[PDB]
Amino acid sequence: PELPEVETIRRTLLPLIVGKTIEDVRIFWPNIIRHPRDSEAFAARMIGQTVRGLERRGKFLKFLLDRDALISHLRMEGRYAVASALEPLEPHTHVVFCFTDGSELRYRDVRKFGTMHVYAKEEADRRPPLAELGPEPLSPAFSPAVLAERAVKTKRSVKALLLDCTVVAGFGNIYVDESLFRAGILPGRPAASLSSKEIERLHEEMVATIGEAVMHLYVYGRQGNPCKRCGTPIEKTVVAGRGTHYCPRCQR
DNA sequence: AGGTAGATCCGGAC
DNA sequence: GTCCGGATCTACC
Ligand SMILES: [Zn+2]
Repeated sequence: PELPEVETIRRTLLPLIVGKTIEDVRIFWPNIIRHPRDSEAFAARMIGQTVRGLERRGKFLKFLLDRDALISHLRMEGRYAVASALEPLEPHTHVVFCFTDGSELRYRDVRKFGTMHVYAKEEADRRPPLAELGPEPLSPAFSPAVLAERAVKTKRSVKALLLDCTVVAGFGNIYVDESLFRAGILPGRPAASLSSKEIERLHEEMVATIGEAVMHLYVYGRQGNPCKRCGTPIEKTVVAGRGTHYCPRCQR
């Protein structure tokens, strides 16, 4: 899921688990657990804590418990659900948190790409995976100025810059391509080649694009179809190592 | 010193 | 087999 969906999960999941106390933690794919490295220590420390809140930073969900924070990333296909311990488990369930009330928070992920880190709360923001996370795209801390500073100092493409989690938090591939199209900027453009007028326009389109979503598509996945604004066929290439879509006529 | 590219994980799809 | 992907983490200057 992308940032908008993660924000929806955060909002909808909180009420389904707030106030429940963990009685057991079962792990069926140890590799999801990144800290503590030992999945048995991860399970043991969570036992007995009550869920007090659920926040989001970028695409990471931060579960707040009594003493610890559990930081989770669903990557492309992870998903959470709350259900009864009496019912059979859905396929690909790799981590289950069993609550004292007989309900469970289940983590499912066909690809097994997601990650979980648990740290004492006061420490989570200073450790991986949250440590060097950049500003939320919809916050005043993400400004044209901040984008300009980062763009000027690198030799990488504008796309590579926007995908960098230390530049802006959790702005995905789809939003990068749609934002560049709305701003009229080619994805393969060196970040340092953007003018301040372009940087400002890029910043505004990033905010409206992700803002509209959190609250169809022009180019993402529309390879070979006509551009919705000019009819020119949308092209797809590899930029910054990822599938990249753009209109050759409208983006410069 | 520290940017930055390359490697990495995993299992559907084509 | 091959491709693909977020955010590390490793290694090359
Ligand atoms: Zn166009």
